Amino acid sequence: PAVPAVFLMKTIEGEDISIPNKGQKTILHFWTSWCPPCKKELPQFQSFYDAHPSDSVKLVTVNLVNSEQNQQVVEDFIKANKLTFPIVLDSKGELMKEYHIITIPTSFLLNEKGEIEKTKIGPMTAEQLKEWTE
Repeated sequence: PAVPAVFLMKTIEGEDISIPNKGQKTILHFWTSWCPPCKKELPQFQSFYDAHPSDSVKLVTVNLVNSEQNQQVVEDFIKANKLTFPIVLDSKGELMKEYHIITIPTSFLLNEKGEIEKTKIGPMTAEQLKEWTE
Protein backbone atom coordinates (compact mmCIF):
# COMPACT_ATOMS: atom_id res chain seq x y z
CA PRO A 1 0.00 0.00 0.00
CA ALA A 2 1.24 3.48 -0.97
CA VAL A 3 1.21 4.94 2.55
CA PRO A 4 0.92 3.47 6.01
CA ALA A 5 -2.59 4.63 6.93
CA VAL A 6 -5.88 3.26 8.18
CA PHE A 7 -9.23 4.26 6.75
CA LEU A 8 -12.23 5.32 8.79
CA MET A 9 -15.29 4.90 6.64
CA LYS A 10 -19.04 4.69 7.00
CA THR A 11 -20.52 1.69 5.20
CA ILE A 12 -23.40 2.11 2.74
CA GLU A 13 -25.56 0.41 5.37
CA GLY A 14 -24.44 3.08 7.84
CA GLU A 15 -21.97 0.95 9.82
CA ASP A 16 -18.64 2.44 10.95
CA ILE A 17 -15.79 0.54 9.32
CA SER A 18 -12.00 0.70 9.36
CA ILE A 19 -9.35 -0.68 7.00
CA PRO A 20 -7.54 -2.62 8.37
CA ASN A 21 -9.76 -3.67 11.26
CA LYS A 22 -8.72 -3.20 14.88
CA GLY A 23 -7.14 -6.43 16.13
CA GLN A 24 -8.63 -8.41 13.26
CA LYS A 25 -7.82 -9.65 9.75
CA THR A 26 -9.47 -8.00 6.72
CA ILE A 27 -10.66 -9.15 3.30
CA LEU A 28 -10.72 -6.07 1.06
CA HIS A 29 -12.59 -6.31 -2.26
CA PHE A 30 -12.73 -3.80 -5.15
CA TRP A 31 -15.53 -3.68 -7.74
CA THR A 32 -18.05 -1.81 -9.89
CA SER A 33 -21.62 -2.76 -10.83
CA TRP A 34 -21.04 -2.81 -14.59
CA CYS A 35 -17.82 -4.82 -14.44
CA PRO A 36 -18.79 -8.18 -16.00
CA PRO A 37 -16.46 -10.35 -13.83
CA CYS A 38 -17.44 -8.43 -10.65
CA LYS A 39 -21.15 -8.74 -11.42
CA LYS A 40 -21.11 -12.54 -11.51
CA GLU A 41 -18.68 -12.66 -8.55
CA LEU A 42 -20.83 -10.54 -6.20
CA PRO A 43 -23.13 -13.51 -5.33
CA GLN A 44 -19.94 -15.29 -4.28
CA PHE A 45 -19.26 -12.58 -1.68
CA GLN A 46 -22.89 -12.59 -0.54
CA SER A 47 -22.79 -16.38 -0.09
CA PHE A 48 -19.47 -16.24 1.82
CA TYR A 49 -20.75 -13.37 4.00
CA ASP A 50 -24.01 -15.21 4.76
CA ALA A 51 -22.14 -18.38 5.78
CA HIS A 52 -19.89 -16.35 8.12
CA PRO A 53 -16.94 -18.79 8.29
CA SER A 54 -14.76 -16.61 10.58
CA ASP A 55 -15.10 -14.21 13.50
CA SER A 56 -11.46 -13.18 13.24
CA VAL A 57 -11.77 -12.02 9.62
CA LYS A 58 -13.64 -8.92 8.49
CA LEU A 59 -15.02 -8.50 4.97
CA VAL A 60 -14.97 -4.94 3.66
CA THR A 61 -15.99 -4.19 0.10
CA VAL A 62 -15.12 -1.10 -1.93
CA ASN A 63 -17.26 0.26 -4.76
CA LEU A 64 -15.33 2.43 -7.20
CA VAL A 65 -18.14 4.93 -7.39
CA ASN A 66 -16.25 7.44 -9.56
CA SER A 67 -16.14 4.71 -12.21
CA GLU A 68 -19.93 4.52 -12.05
CA GLN A 69 -22.69 6.50 -13.74
CA ASN A 70 -23.33 8.10 -10.36
CA GLN A 71 -23.89 7.16 -6.71
CA GLN A 72 -27.65 6.64 -6.99
CA VAL A 73 -27.05 3.97 -9.64
CA VAL A 74 -24.85 2.05 -7.20
CA GLU A 75 -27.47 2.51 -4.48
CA ASP A 76 -30.12 1.02 -6.77
CA PHE A 77 -27.82 -1.82 -7.82
CA ILE A 78 -27.02 -2.80 -4.22
CA LYS A 79 -30.69 -2.60 -3.29
CA ALA A 80 -31.92 -4.52 -6.37
CA ASN A 81 -29.32 -7.31 -6.00
CA LYS A 82 -29.93 -7.53 -2.25
CA LEU A 83 -26.23 -7.08 -1.46
CA THR A 84 -25.86 -7.19 2.33
CA PHE A 85 -22.09 -7.35 2.99
CA PRO A 86 -20.22 -4.14 3.97
CA ILE A 87 -19.94 -1.72 1.05
CA VAL A 88 -17.78 1.37 1.07
CA LEU A 89 -17.85 4.00 -1.70
CA ASP A 90 -14.43 5.23 -2.80
CA SER A 91 -15.69 8.81 -3.29
CA LYS A 92 -12.32 10.56 -2.89
CA GLY A 93 -10.37 7.85 -4.68
CA GLU A 94 -7.95 7.31 -1.82
CA LEU A 95 -8.57 3.55 -1.54
CA MET A 96 -7.93 2.95 -5.25
CA LYS A 97 -4.86 5.18 -4.92
CA GLU A 98 -3.51 3.56 -1.73
CA TYR A 99 -3.86 0.00 -3.04
CA HIS A 100 -2.74 0.88 -6.58
CA ILE A 101 -5.91 -0.54 -8.11
CA ILE A 102 -5.74 -0.83 -11.89
CA THR A 103 -7.74 -4.02 -12.30
CA ILE A 104 -11.09 -5.21 -11.02
CA PRO A 105 -12.06 -7.43 -9.39
CA THR A 106 -9.15 -7.29 -6.95
CA SER A 107 -9.12 -8.78 -3.45
CA PHE A 108 -6.57 -8.60 -0.63
CA LEU A 109 -6.05 -10.44 2.64
CA LEU A 110 -4.67 -7.97 5.19
CA ASN A 111 -3.39 -8.75 8.68
CA GLU A 112 -4.12 -6.58 11.73
CA LYS A 113 -1.25 -4.32 10.74
CA GLY A 114 -2.60 -3.62 7.27
CA GLU A 115 0.08 -5.67 5.57
CA ILE A 116 -0.95 -7.56 2.44
CA GLU A 117 -0.79 -11.34 2.90
CA LYS A 118 -2.70 -12.35 -0.25
CA THR A 119 -3.56 -10.51 -3.49
CA LYS A 120 -6.09 -11.88 -5.97
CA ILE A 121 -6.68 -10.25 -9.35
CA GLY A 122 -9.81 -11.60 -11.02
CA PRO A 123 -12.92 -13.44 -9.71
CA MET A 124 -12.96 -15.59 -6.57
CA THR A 125 -15.30 -18.20 -5.16
CA ALA A 126 -17.01 -18.36 -1.79
CA GLU A 127 -14.73 -21.35 -1.20
CA GLN A 128 -11.48 -19.47 -1.88
CA LEU A 129 -12.76 -16.72 0.41
CA LYS A 130 -13.38 -19.31 3.12
CA GLU A 131 -9.86 -20.67 2.62
CA TRP A 132 -8.46 -17.17 3.10
CA THR A 133 -10.25 -17.37 6.41
CA GLU A 134 -8.53 -20.60 7.52
